[PDB]
Amino acid sequence: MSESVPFLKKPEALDSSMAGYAGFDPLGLSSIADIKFLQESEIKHCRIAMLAAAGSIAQDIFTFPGVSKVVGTAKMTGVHDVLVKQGAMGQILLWTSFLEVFGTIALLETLDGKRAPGDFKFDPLGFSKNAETAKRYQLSEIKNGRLAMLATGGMVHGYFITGKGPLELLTN
Amino acid sequence: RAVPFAPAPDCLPENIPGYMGFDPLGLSTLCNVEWLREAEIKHCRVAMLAAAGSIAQDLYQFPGVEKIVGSAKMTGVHDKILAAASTGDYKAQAMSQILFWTSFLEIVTLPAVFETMNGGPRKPGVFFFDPLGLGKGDKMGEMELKEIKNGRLAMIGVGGMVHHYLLTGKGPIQFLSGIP
Amino acid sequence: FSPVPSPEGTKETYWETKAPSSDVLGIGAGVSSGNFAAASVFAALVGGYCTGQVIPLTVEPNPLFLAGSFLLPYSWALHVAAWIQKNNGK
Ligand code: CLA
Ligand code: CLA
Ligand code: CLA
Ligand code: KC2
Ligand SMILES: CC1=C(C#C/C(C)=C/C=C/C(C)=C/C=C/C=C(C)/C=C/C=C(\C)C#CC2=C(C)C[C@@H](O)CC2(C)C)C(C)(C)C[C@H](O)C1
Ligand SMILES: CC1=C(C#C/C(C)=C/C=C/C(C)=C/C=C/C=C(C)/C=C/C=C(\C)C#CC2=C(C)C[C@@H](O)CC2(C)C)C(C)(C)C[C@H](O)C1
Ligand SMILES: CC1=C(C#C/C(C)=C/C=C/C(C)=C/C=C/C=C(C)/C=C/C=C(C)/C=C/C2=C(C)CCCC2(C)C)C(C)(C)C[C@H](O)C1
Ligand SMILES: CC1=C(C#C/C(C)=C/C=C/C(C)=C/C=C/C=C(C)/C=C/C=C(C)/C=C/C2=C(C)CCCC2(C)C)C(C)(C)C[C@H](O)C1
Repeated sequence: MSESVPFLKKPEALDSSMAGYAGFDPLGLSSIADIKFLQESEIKHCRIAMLAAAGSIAQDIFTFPGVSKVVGTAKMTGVHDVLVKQGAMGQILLWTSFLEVFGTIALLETLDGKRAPGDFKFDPLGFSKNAETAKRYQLSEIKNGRLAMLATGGMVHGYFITGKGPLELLTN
Repeated sequence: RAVPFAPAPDCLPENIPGYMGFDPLGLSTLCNVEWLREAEIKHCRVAMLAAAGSIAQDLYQFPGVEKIVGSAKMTGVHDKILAAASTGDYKAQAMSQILFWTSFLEIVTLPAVFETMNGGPRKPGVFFFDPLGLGKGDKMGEMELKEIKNGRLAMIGVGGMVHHYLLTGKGPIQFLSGIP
Repeated sequence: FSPVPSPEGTKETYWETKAPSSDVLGIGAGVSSGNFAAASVFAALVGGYCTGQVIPLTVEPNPLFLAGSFLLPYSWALHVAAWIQKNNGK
């Protein structure tokens, strides 16, 4: 049985060792696709979403000097349209795409099994040398990223309905 | 055996819960017993929600529904809510939310029925949803067959409540109160 | 006349049994027969609904209904996989 869902059987592909394991896969999507690929994708989705949710709140709180002229009133998805016309979105796309090309090489190494998924050995300031703290930090990353994925969807849909943006909608 | 005139089908196990041996037409032979049991339990739960909803709707209404719904209605309520959703009102999107969440639950409980049919450890009908623990805790009482008896009553009861208000304008509490 | 190459991961799929080995399902080799059968019906109903909603085609078709209409042929392959898995005991 599964720790998350008692009635259903435990997912065969998933194992306890992997971080953020709740034994949750009712539709058994893990069997269909390689688990290492799914782990790498989940981590990537989590980190992009985490940046997105923090950015969504930040744009409400403060805006960088001179941005206000270019973005008249649009927030969230609306700002992208104007900055797409201007050069901001394209320049971000270009540099992220350059990063992703190396990420493609990294993904190949993870799929072959040689490299652990989601690890780019990026620790500029040491936070995970304990080897006990590391696992706790990894679980924190998974849970915070999952919350941010749900949050990013939640906020953008509120913008679709009213155009308020995350903080303004809470005020009114 | 409820009816001695028509025997109980052998395929129906005596041990399984809720068995009165009332299968005069022997429909159990035609279909898988485990699937039939699951269909029964699921039907009882959906019917039980529908019949109480009929009674409660007359006695209490949530604030502000009175504008979006006729004062007394049953299936008319569903049609009224849908009419405003198709119209484009933001507020009357109740039907989509109920449909979406029930559908999502059905989608993620989908493997359970097939897994039991393959002899899986879970028995039919037990999703292990007892947070309070009081009703099904330890030995338990006759509540296991109580759900089945109340559910069967709910099924026919819903049929009665829905069929009335089709030929009449009266609602459940109103029709019980005055009978013409 | 010389060894004919095949991609890595090529396995033998010739069958003379009642149903082919589950390997012929590729990435879907581990999915249950119930899960293909429910996906088969789901894809058939959703695909038929989406197809029906755009039968008079306009210059503005809903792209979700176009994409959802591809579920109808995909459901055929799903019920074939459901028969294969049911006859392999999955
Ligand atoms: C998915 C993430 C995401 C996306 C698509 C956007 C997109 C956008 N933002 Mg938002 N933003 C984000 C995250 C994001 N932001 C984050 C994380 C913050 C800080 C909490 C902000 C704070 C912010 C402000 C204050 C403003 C924008 C603005 C804008 C727009 C113009 C581009 C710009 O100047 O951004 C500039 C954004 C930054 C400089 C913040 C980036 C900081 C993150 C943390 C990058 C970290 C990189 C990391 C250190 C390296 C990791 C390497 C590793 C992968 C190996 C554009 C629509 C502007 C706008 O139009 O507002 C209405 C604006 O004024 N952003
Ligand atoms: C099949 C069942 C069913 C259906 C389709 C409807 C449909 C509707 N009802 Mg009715 N209703 C139901 C059951 C049902 N109700 C039940 C069980 C009750 C409580 C006894 C009510 C009480 C009720 C009131 C008081 C009102 C409606 C109203 C409405 C309309 C707007 C939606 C709304 O506010 O509902 C609100 C419904 C609820 C809050 C009931 C939710 C009860 C939940 C399902 C119990 C869950 C218990 C358990 C913890 C869940 C287990 C989960 C497990 C499966 C995993 C809509 C036509 C409104 C209307 O316009 O009427 C004129 C209105 O004012 N309903
Ligand atoms: C008469 C109603 C009734 C009864 C006796 C039961 C009894 C049972 N159910 Mg079922 N069930 C029902 C309705 C009922 N259910 C409905 C409507 C739903 C859908 C929301 C479910 C969904 C459900 C699931 C998903 C599961 C069960 C399970 C169980 C069992 C263990 C938990 C327990 O002790 O529940 C005790 C429950 C009650 C005593 C119901 C109390 C309801 C109150 C007291 C009265 C009704 C209030 C209602 C809102 C309307 C009020 C009046 C209105 C007209 C104004 C038990 C056999 C679990 C099981 O078999 O595995 C452990 C399980 O997994 N049930
Ligand atoms: C086909 C589905 C169907 C079901 C499952 C069903 C179940 C129940 C239950 C079970 C919970 C009870 C307790 C009950 C009671 C009454 N039913 Mg019945 N009933 C159904 C159908 C009809 C029709 C078509 C009519 C009708 C009637 C009455 C009257 C008479 C009052 C009167 O004489 O006015 C009473 C007391 C007639 C009526 O509505 O008259 C306008 C009439 O037209 N019923 N009914
Ligand atoms: C230091 C450094 C590192 C780093 C790093 C970084 C940049 C780490 C950043 C991590 C971040 C950005 C985490 C942010 C998570 C956001 C969440 C969980 C959202 C919650 C919102 C909710 C629940 C909501 C909501 C809302 C709804 C939906 C609708 C609204 O109308 C209302 C409302 C607002 C209530 C790394 C690890 C790379 C390496 C090294 O160590 C150096
Ligand atoms: C499972 C469980 C949980 C739960 C739960 C829930 C939601 C439990 C709900 C149970 C319910 C809602 C039971 C309702 C049954 C309705 C019946 C029998 C009506 C029959 C109508 C008739 C006979 C009629 C009529 C007539 C009249 C009046 C009107 C006329 O116009 C028509 C007509 C003449 C035919 C909880 C949360 C406790 C946790 C727990 O751990 C597990
Ligand atoms: C379009 C467009 C753009 C854009 C954009 C963006 C940012 C689009 C992003 C859209 C996103 C992130 C949608 C996510 C939706 C999440 C869902 C539906 C999950 C719900 C949870 C469920 C169902 C169940 C949850 C669950 C519960 C309740 C109980 C069970 C357990 C659990 C699973 C936790 C731009 C930027 C180009 C601008 C342009 O001008 C327009
Ligand atoms: C909202 C929506 C709709 C809808 C709808 C709904 C909710 C429709 C529901 C329809 C139902 C439940 C019909 C069943 C009627 C007959 C019954 C229950 C007889 C039971 C007893 C029997 C067979 C005998 C029992 C027995 C007795 C006598 C005792 C002996 C033993 C035994 C032989 C077992 C519409 C249609 C209004 C349209 C609208 O646009 C959208």
